[PDB]
Amino acid sequence: PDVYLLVNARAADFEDRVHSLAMLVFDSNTGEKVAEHFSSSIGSGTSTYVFTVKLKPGQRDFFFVANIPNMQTAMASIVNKSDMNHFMQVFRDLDPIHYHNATNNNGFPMSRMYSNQTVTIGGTITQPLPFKPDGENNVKLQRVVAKLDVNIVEGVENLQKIELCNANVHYRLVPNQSEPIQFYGPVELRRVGATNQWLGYMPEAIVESTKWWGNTGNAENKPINFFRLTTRGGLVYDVPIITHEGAIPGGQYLPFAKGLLADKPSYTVYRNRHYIYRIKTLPDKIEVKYSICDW
Repeated sequence: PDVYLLVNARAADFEDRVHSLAMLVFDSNTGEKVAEHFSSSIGSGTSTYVFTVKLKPGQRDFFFVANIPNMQTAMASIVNKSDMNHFMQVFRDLDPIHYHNATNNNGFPMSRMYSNQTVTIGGTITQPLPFKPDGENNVKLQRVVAKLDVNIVEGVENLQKIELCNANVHYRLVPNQSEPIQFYGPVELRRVGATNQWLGYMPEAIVESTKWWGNTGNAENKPINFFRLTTRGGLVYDVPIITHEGAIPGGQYLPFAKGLLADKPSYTVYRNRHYIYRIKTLPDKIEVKYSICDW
């Protein structure tokens, strides 16, 4: 007795485009592949896919992978759930252009997985049952990168350039449990037109919480991500990137971020989060305000 499922998927506008989407479904217990589907947009670029799939009922693990080169071919070498999990765990080198931007034809890798979903009997090919992953209405894809958003609220006349340093070389389609093994060279951020906003992107990067700025065991402070501001005077400022919700201990971002206080930050950069800096460039110093939010 079958199930017809209506799958609605979307990213959680080059940053939002989903050019291809693979769905692979496995029996949660046996690991058998029980359904798969591939979608692509000839163009110009959609952010959502809606489609119907037929499968047998039971307990199912759903895997969604977007914007992976030749994912359709890859699906044939994913025979069972064990293969599928290995595939999700691969360290993949981020396309060089993606530290700067997604493009019209090359979107950010995205994924999502939902385990042990109860798929019940029913639906028809014309009237399918809506797929409700973990009770939600939509499949919500997570980008594998974070967005770095640097805004010069004052003193942009003094700015020569901004670079993202120690970015992870690799992304992973499921969250990282270990620090990066390899690091990308410096990325000069891209100015949004003639505004005072600079952008870049980088893969998720785990940093052990036993480390802090100036105490990583590494002269370059790897694996801590930071951005470097260079002024026309040739002054340089390094701003470590952290993940911190709520009020900053001591009220000043830089001393906290630089590991100068008893409380140390988390330096992990998480996928699909938005790191926003508001910077004032004064003659002899900078001031930095910070927030982290969803993308």
